[PDB]
Amino acid sequence: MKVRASVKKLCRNCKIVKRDGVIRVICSAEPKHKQRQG
Amino acid sequence: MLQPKRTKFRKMHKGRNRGLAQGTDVSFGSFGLKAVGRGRLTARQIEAARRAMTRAVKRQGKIWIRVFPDKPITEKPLAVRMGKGKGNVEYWVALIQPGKVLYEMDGVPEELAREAFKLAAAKLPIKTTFVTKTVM
Amino acid sequence: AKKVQAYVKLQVAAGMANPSPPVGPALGQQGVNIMEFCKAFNAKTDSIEKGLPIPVVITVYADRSFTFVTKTPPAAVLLKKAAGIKSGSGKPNKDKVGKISRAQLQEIAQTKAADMTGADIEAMTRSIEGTARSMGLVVED
Amino acid sequence: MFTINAEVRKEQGKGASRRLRAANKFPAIIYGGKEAPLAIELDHDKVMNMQAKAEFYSEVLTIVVDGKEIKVKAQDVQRHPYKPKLQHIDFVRA
RNA sequence: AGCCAGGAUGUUGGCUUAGAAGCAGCCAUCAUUUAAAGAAAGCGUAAUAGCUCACUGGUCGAGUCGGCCUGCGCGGAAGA
Ligand SMILES: [Mg+2]
Ligand SMILES: [Mg+2]
Ligand SMILES: [Mg+2]
Ligand SMILES: [Mg+2]
Ligand SMILES: [Zn+2]
Repeated sequence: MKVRASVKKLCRNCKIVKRDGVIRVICSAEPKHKQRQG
Repeated sequence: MLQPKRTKFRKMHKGRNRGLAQGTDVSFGSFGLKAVGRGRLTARQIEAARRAMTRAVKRQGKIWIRVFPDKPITEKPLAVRMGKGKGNVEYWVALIQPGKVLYEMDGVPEELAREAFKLAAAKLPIKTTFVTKTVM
Repeated sequence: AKKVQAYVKLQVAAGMANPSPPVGPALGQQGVNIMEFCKAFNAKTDSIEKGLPIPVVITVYADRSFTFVTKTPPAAVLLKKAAGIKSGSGKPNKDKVGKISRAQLQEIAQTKAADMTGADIEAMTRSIEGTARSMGLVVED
Repeated sequence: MFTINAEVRKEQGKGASRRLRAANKFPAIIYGGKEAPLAIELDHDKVMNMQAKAEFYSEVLTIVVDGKEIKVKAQDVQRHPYKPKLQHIDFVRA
């Protein structure tokens, strides 16, 4: 996954979710979109 | 890269940048990008942002730049004592107060003026906001 | 009309049957023959004319060859011989390039006894008007 | 058709007018005609939303101060330097 | 919001196409049957494509969408 200050939906399948205290991007169509920490 | 073509004097006192801005209304185009904070825009900065916005609208619409450098900044290089005369002018900046309309644009759909203004702001050292023209 | 079961479309003209250069190995590989594009192909190709592009069904199941009743030619195929250039585009939207009028192709597509949409034949009339405009011509309608 | 409610101002000056905007009200003024001008306080959101509409600046609007009705036209407006807000309006008795 | 349907016809679109059939290309962006369906949404075939979408029927049955002024927080945050 890509970890960095600004995380962002990259596509219609990207979702945003808070797990523990952390903003995370789950995408259901594209592993390269999975992000952490922003 | 904007800068005076000529000037009465080479160097300026540092001065302070108090006060609120003077050109505060979108007064040429249909949309403006406005200074919300206080700071200095440099020529390179003014130009980087310009480039950003100009390419966003491809060859379309029109653009005014409401701000112009005109303030010469000096610096002393590495390995130099304090004193021994004021340093060399390295660049120019424009003093910015909250309220300044910086760029204005026209001849494009709002959303595009927004996209373009966004992109340009990312190059700027001070917070900005999208403004529209008003009656009165 | 039912669902999926064999059908393609990749040829050059009714006057070049079964060919190899434009197509070749990709004209018979699944219950279809590079040698049998004439016995049902020419089941009415020669009779009428050899000078109009037309693709056609395949309908296969597992029966030796294939059963494919043919039908009509396109409408940009009838702008090379009946309404202008054999090229087409040129510089499509740079200047008007070439031109057509309403008398032209009205009958050269009012033929269609095996295709077209809309009972009104003043309409599926104008349906073939654009196939002379995806190339960017002029309207003498 | 545009109807703006408005008390007259018991105070004046920087201090009073800043206090004003701190309470989401904002000062304005009416002049023109032969009467003395009238120093007014307007609600912010109400007037603000209203002047989003172009006709606000063309039409005669009516200002209700103390049940009395004054008919005016927008004359000049001072806007906030970078916030979508209103600092002061000039109304002409017309 | 979800689930069931459809997603068509000039047109496999003419095209500096070897092959494109919506696809880096090509240029414009029209026009038929319809409830609506884009010469265009897509991962993407040797070319057919097979498969979900933009849009519209049905089902359901009461709320739903996201900008504005704002209070307080969250990430951004590595050292002997
Ligand atoms: Mg854990
Ligand atoms: Mg004081
Ligand atoms: Mg629904
Ligand atoms: Mg923080
Ligand atoms: Zn994604």
